Amino acid sequence: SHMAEAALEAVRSELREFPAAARELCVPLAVPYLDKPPTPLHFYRDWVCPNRPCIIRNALQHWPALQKWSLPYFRATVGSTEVSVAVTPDGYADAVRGDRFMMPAERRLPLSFVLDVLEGRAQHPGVLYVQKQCSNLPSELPQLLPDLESHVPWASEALGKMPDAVNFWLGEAAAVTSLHKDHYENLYCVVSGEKHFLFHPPSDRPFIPYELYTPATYQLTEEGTFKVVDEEAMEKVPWIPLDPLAPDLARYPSYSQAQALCCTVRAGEMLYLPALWFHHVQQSQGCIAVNFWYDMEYDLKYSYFQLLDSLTKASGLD
Amino acid sequence: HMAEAALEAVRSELREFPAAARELCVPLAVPYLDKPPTPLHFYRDWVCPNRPCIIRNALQHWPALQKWSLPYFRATVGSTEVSVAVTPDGYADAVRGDRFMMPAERRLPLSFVLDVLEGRAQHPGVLYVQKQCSNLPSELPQLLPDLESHVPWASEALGKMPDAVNFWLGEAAAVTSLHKDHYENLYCVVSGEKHFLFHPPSDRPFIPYELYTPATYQLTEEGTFKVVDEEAMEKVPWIPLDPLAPDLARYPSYSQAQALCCTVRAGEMLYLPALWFHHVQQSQGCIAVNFWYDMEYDLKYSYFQLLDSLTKASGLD
Ligand SMILES: O=C(O)CCC(=O)C(=O)O
Ligand SMILES: O=C(O)CCC(=O)C(=O)O
Ligand SMILES: [Mn+2]
Ligand SMILES: [Mn+2]
Repeated sequence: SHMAEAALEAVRSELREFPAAARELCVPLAVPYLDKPPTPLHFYRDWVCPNRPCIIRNALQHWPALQKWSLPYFRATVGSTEVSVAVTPDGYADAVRGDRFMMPAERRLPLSFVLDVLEGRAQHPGVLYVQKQCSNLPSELPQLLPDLESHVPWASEALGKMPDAVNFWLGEAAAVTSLHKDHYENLYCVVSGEKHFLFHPPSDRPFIPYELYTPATYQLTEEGTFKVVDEEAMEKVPWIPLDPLAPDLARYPSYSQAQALCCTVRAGEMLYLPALWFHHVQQSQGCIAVNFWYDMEYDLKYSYFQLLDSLTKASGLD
Repeated sequence: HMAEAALEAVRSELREFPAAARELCVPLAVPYLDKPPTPLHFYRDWVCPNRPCIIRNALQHWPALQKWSLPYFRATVGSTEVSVAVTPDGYADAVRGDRFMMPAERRLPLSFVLDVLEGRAQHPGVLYVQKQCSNLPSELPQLLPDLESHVPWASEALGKMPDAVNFWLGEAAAVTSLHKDHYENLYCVVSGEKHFLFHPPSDRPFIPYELYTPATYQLTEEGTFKVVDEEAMEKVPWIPLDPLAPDLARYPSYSQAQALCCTVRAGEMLYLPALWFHHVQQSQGCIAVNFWYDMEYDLKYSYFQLLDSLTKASGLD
């Protein structure tokens, strides 16, 4: 029917207009800074409920980590501790490589070897990143807990809950985190160096491509090479093929209608990365960071994003 | 071919969304709070999730709660002239036949309104003090010292003072038809009771809307009502359906919506969240006050706009 076709083009048109309408109301042109930690209520009303990012300054002054932490300090304090290390040939763990979703090779290594690689004292095949997540800071590096807080009190009070995980990040500058989103409210604390975040708001979903990929894992051979081993037990994983830094607009032309939001988080600063926001992460050499993950609330904003996601696919936009 | 399959997929998702959203975000019964919440709790537990609740013991400081009554009004502000909505049948701002009917507005001394409520005097049609536009401070200023000009914990939570404070005093036949407001509403019943039927905003795909030419009631000298079309008025979208007696032959999809009902009693305060569809019935001479805070125009608002546009665009409305 011709009337049916007109209704579908009106739907597709509304979906395509939504990211611009939403960003005009809800999304800042630049990530704003706070000069000091907000009150819990201010945090909930100004940032959490509206689901929008900010960087908080002067929130890590109680952390001994801010003065002490460095690669030599780590060597002295936890250098012999065994940690899960992610390894990839090119620095892209959990990323689309060709026709597969590639997961990294996980290797258990003393932290001193990571420090050696980062300081150029040693050579290793590929790119190293201590990225395990899964609350790896209390689990693998408990000796470091005295150097920081077990949670961000004003944020825990605001969200009415405690952190579900506290993660330690340490990697080469070549280790890049490709575009993805999380089901968590994220307080990302850069202790040393700098992180470069590229964001897309949830409302850009109509212009963010997703594809289904066979999952596979890198395997490091004794000869210093990387094998691709398929994960037969996993179902195909949906992932964003697109590289926000050099997007393949010939394949995904509609991505040009998305709009990226960029910011840099420096030592001493805390990024609030709101739940469901797409993000892509780069780092300076041996950047040290800690992030607190608080579980998001499964509320109206979550239901709406599920609708937006489903409609993006049902309508043919993705 | 492909277009018809993509459209029914889209339509199916829109039809499935009200159940998914309510099963996750909408209570089966309006919850009660034993006492006023803290601002943070109010915002986190009710405002941000866009969830209604009834607060008990929130007006016990109000002198109005011990003093207000029709006889107290008679003695205190009886001679005061107030704006009164008059309709033949008690449905102001409602779809009647093929028109959106606006009430006849009359300036009457409160005494007379009180006589009508008490059966002392008769009057054609149905009266309702329902001007809104912050009519309490505007028309009954003498009553202000009997209550707070705002709800402090709610103003702190929302970071702003109320945009309006309204006084409500009507007959039992004066019914408010289904509609939604872009305000956070703290609705306070001082005397009598109010019966609220709700639909959450996510029921929009199943709530019918139509465009109506607007008209107004004129009370004749003969004691009857005429309809005067508002020729210089753009048409007004409104919900043709009575949620309590829905016309399921005309709007069958409305059976897929799910209403949520509650009663608010003297001394109780209802938080009616922004964009929630509500229909209101009252007891004869019910006395109520409500505080309107403009809503925040954030992601939740943008999502509802998209849901609203897609409902029309897909042909579900
Ligand atoms: O720091 C990174 O490389 C990625 C961080 C991230 O994605 C997260 O904290 O959710
Ligand atoms: O009390 C009534 O009759 C209607 C109340 C209402 O619609 C409101 O307070 O927004
Ligand atoms: Mn992440
Ligand atoms: Mn209303």
